[PDB]
Amino acid sequence: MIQRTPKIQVYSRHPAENGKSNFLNCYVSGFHPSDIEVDLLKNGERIEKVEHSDLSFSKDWSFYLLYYTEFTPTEKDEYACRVNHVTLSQPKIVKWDRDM
Amino acid sequence: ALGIGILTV
Amino acid sequence: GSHSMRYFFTSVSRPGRGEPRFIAVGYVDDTQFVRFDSDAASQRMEPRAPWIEQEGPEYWDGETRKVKAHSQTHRVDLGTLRGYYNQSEAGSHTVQRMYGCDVGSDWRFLRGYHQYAYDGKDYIALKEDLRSWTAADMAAQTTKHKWEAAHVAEQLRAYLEGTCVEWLRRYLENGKETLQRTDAPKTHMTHHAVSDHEATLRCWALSFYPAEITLTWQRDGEDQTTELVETRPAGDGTFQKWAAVVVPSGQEQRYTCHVQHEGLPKPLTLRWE
Repeated sequence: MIQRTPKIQVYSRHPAENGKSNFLNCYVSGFHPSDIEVDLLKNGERIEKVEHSDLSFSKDWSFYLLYYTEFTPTEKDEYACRVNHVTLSQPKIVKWDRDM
Repeated sequence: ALGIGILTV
Repeated sequence: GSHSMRYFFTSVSRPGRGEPRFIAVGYVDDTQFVRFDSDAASQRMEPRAPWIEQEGPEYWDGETRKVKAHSQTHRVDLGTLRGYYNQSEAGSHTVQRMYGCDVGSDWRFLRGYHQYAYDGKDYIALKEDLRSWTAADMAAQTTKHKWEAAHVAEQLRAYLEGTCVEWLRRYLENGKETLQRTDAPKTHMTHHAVSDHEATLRCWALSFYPAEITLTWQRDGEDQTTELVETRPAGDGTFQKWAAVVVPSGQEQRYTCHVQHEGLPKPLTLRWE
């Protein structure tokens, strides 16, 4: 039985510009088994209108999924991705770092 | 298009 | 350049929760074109790319029939594998299958593959010659003997070397406008001071297709080691990736980022300036 902890990346589809519609992505990859919980958060609260790709996997059989939601970034709005998997003692919350 | 002849293990 | 068609199948047993989950997705290079989800409403193979929607009802009915056949075979596999390994019914297990074909720049057969995994590990697979199998362990040997005696590889090879390549050519044609495109990466660099004596340079590549790309850092014209993130999907059919390097404050000039991508006539070289 193989268990792989998920790698998590939180980013926007296009360079972020306050006031402009964009897409917030949470790409979860390299995990196994396939059961995983992924939620995008807006100021600590779950976003409902979130879509996700169809489950697929890489050469090493590890799984990957893209969760995304349309959004308009602002200066005060904090976004993050909450991920829970059997490999995590507690849910992992990754903040969206606009900079970088 | 998908293949055929995929048998059970 | 080269192209490929690949189908990925995932089957997950759900102890005490009925029927196992079954997900199948088809790809042409890095572009998904169809999907089947046991938990979706249609219970049919569905399009996930514009150029595939032009296929007629005969196509969709045929793919739906075949994907359901795959689902059924996998449903049985889960029970059989649990037995081979004498595992309890209490745990969920995973079956994964991947198969497809690669073609060269001349759209002619280059390679074929059909691999199968149990619980995230190789179980059995066709060798590159598509004539024999490589079983990972003792339990998989049983499957290998059954498939050799039933001449499974022969029918699979016929598909992987012909039919698979034919459909691939067809798709590349019908989806020429998207599949036969190349979006050069849009690049730039960012600089962030870690400490008062250290700084991290990040090299960005955005909006590129296909996903294949190489980002390498160099200090004084020589490869050097550097953080590298996995190439990630933008969500619009393009990908992104970055590579960072921690440099001594005041030595940025020494470092150069090099980008390689089939969309770049010649490799790019970036520097913090």
